[PDB]
Amino acid sequence: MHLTPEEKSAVTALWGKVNVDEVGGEALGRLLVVYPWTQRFFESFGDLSTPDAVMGNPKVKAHGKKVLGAFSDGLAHLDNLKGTFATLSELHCDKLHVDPENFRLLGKVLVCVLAHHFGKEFTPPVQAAYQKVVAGVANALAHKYH
Amino acid sequence: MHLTPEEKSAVTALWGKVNVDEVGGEALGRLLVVYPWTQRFFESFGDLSTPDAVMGNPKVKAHGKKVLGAFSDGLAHLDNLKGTFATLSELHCDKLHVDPENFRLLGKVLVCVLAHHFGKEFTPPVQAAYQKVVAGVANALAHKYH
Amino acid sequence: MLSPADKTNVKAAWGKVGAHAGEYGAEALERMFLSFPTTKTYFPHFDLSHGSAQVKGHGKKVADALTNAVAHVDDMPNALSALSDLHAHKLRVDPVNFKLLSHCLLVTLAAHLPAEFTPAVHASLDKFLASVSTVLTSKYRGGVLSPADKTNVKAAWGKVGAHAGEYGAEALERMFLSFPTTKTYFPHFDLSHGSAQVKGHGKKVADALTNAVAHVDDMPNALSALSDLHAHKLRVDPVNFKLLSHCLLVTLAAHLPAEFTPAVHASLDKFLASVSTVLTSKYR
Ligand code: HEM
Ligand code: HEM
Ligand code: HEM
Ligand code: HEM
Repeated sequence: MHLTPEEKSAVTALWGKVNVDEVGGEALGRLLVVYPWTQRFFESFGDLSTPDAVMGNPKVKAHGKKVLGAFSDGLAHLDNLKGTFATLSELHCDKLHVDPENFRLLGKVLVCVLAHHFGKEFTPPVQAAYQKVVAGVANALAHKYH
Repeated sequence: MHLTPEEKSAVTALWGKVNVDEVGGEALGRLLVVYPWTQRFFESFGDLSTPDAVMGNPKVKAHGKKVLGAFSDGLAHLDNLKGTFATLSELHCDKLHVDPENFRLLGKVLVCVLAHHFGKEFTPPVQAAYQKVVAGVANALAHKYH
Repeated sequence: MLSPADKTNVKAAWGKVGAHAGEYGAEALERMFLSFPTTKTYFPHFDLSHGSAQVKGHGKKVADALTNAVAHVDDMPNALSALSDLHAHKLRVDPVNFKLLSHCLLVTLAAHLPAEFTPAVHASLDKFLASVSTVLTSKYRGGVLSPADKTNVKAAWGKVGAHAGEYGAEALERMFLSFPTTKTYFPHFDLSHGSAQVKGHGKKVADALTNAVAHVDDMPNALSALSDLHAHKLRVDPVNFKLLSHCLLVTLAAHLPAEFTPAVHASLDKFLASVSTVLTSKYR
């Protein structure tokens, strides 16, 4: 994945401030609240009936941490997203049966959460760099589907 | 663009039977009828007031011919679609201002036209091969946008 | 959305389909599974092999529901009520996939109806399948705007207040940088940061949303002139409204730390989707 020197710098600088635990639970929780059909993959997580229930669900918080942790390691390998995520791509297709459109929804929510958390520091050019990155990761995760 | 030996052959075999002028005029006219907002580029083409007027417009027909002729030559370079269409990509962005979503809509309408034209010979596997190709062409034409 | 001439065209085409509905339905599914493999993720419990009894049976259910829809074209939301519920509450299929099946159903009809599949009928059939898809996904997020959604939107927009214009221009700037293809609609603009053209346009967009909030229960009339303008003069591809909507959401998030809760986020997203739906309602 090709980013300009300015884009890569903006991405890495912001991420150094991200607490992956906190942001990861927030991003997955909002996904389940804003786009409730995504709850179809998480029937064993318990109570997802209301926003307050989703956002305080410890299984949601845990999974969020796992998901953004893996996203985090991808940011260290921006020039080969496909190779970095190949195993997880196969896992999501063959074992979990996750429609890759969900990866794009999560990207949208993640950008909203970064904007919410960082306010004015999340400038239009920083967002633009993050949009390239979330699209690259979604494409990488979808690549081994068949 | 990566297709299997069987897919490239299925694509090329059918295309050998196509009258490019006829199918070009048919595909561009149906584009303008089915998704009329795409008419925004062609106000200098005269009367587009009804479906019959569109389909029988000589300026529409000639454009359809120009466009599918370029498409046709692209089929000779399926392993280098990006390189083949690079200059046209820049032209469509910097000078023509064509939203690349238009290319995808044209791909959809072209597949329909091939199905109408060839009937049962346009089998599900041949369709699948053509879907990859029209997506590859759309992506190549959008590649130099900025 | 469906003119009476559209409805006549659909009745004629589907009547031609006749007793082959079931077979055509199964063909459309096979074409989708092959051309759009990600859709197979909704059917891991099926034998998806060619000619499988499961696929043929499902194809026949799909066609009968379309038959039912054709028979009740002027009361489709009521006719497909149980099916809307089922996809929203149980199957939970991402809405993007309805477009993929619709395309494969159109390809199937084209391949079997040479005489019937004229440009006008193609157009009517495409509009018809888009309407069906719209109805099948109409209950995915609680349906239209609930009073709790309306409350949430009014509270957040009231906080926006006089900054509505300013936030309109930021949203545009974010869209132009993040989604460079949208710039193709503004070749007459200076798009540089701080441009007065972009600020003036952002204020117009913001003012229109202000009007929409104030008429949240009467949005089509409030926005009728704008629906006209986008559909018949500007002719903006409908995909682009989702992109501005996202950038408006990001803008609100960056300026509303306390207000932008998950619930308010969900309500705002639903509201901008409704606005987007109104603005593209007269395109075809
Ligand atoms: C940024 C995109 C994503 C990344 C990097 C990612 C990564 C991961 C990782 C690392 C695992 C753990 C596998 C294991 O420990 O066996 C996992 C599992 C899972 N993910 Fe993904 N994920 C992403 C997106 C999604 C989305 C959006 C959905 C669905 C809405 C999803 C649904 C699941 C499910 C259902 C599991 C298994 C949970 C369980 O074991 O009970 N993932 N993901
Ligand atoms: C497969 C997709 C397409 C291909 C291969 C293609 C190719 C071409 C070619 C070969 C030219 C001529 C450039 C020149 O004169 O140097 C052209 C021009 C043009 N195309 Fe595209 N095109 C495609 C799709 C579209 C679509 C979907 C639209 C708009 C809805 C569009 C709008 C135009 C316009 C407005 C012109 C200029 C016509 C003129 O000045 O007479 N193109 N295209
Ligand atoms: C024109 C659009 C569609 C129509 C009219 C439609 C209608 C139906 C009908 C009639 C049923 C069976 C209900 C019953 O008898 O209990 C069904 C089930 C189902 N649909 Fe939809 N459908 C559409 C699109 C889709 C799409 C796009 C997908 C996924 C790619 C999908 C996935 C499913 C699944 C997974 C089932 C359950 C099958 C089973 O397990 O028996 N549907 N659909
Ligand atoms: C929530 C969505 C939107 C709203 C509320 C909205 C509203 C408006 C308004 C109020 C105007 C000015 C009308 C007048 O001059 O009286 C306008 C113009 C315009 N809109 Fe939209 N718009 C939306 C989305 C979009 C999108 C997504 C695009 C394209 C990416 C777009 C492209 C344009 C263009 C090109 C103009 C004309 C600007 C000029 O030349 O002065 N709009 N819009």
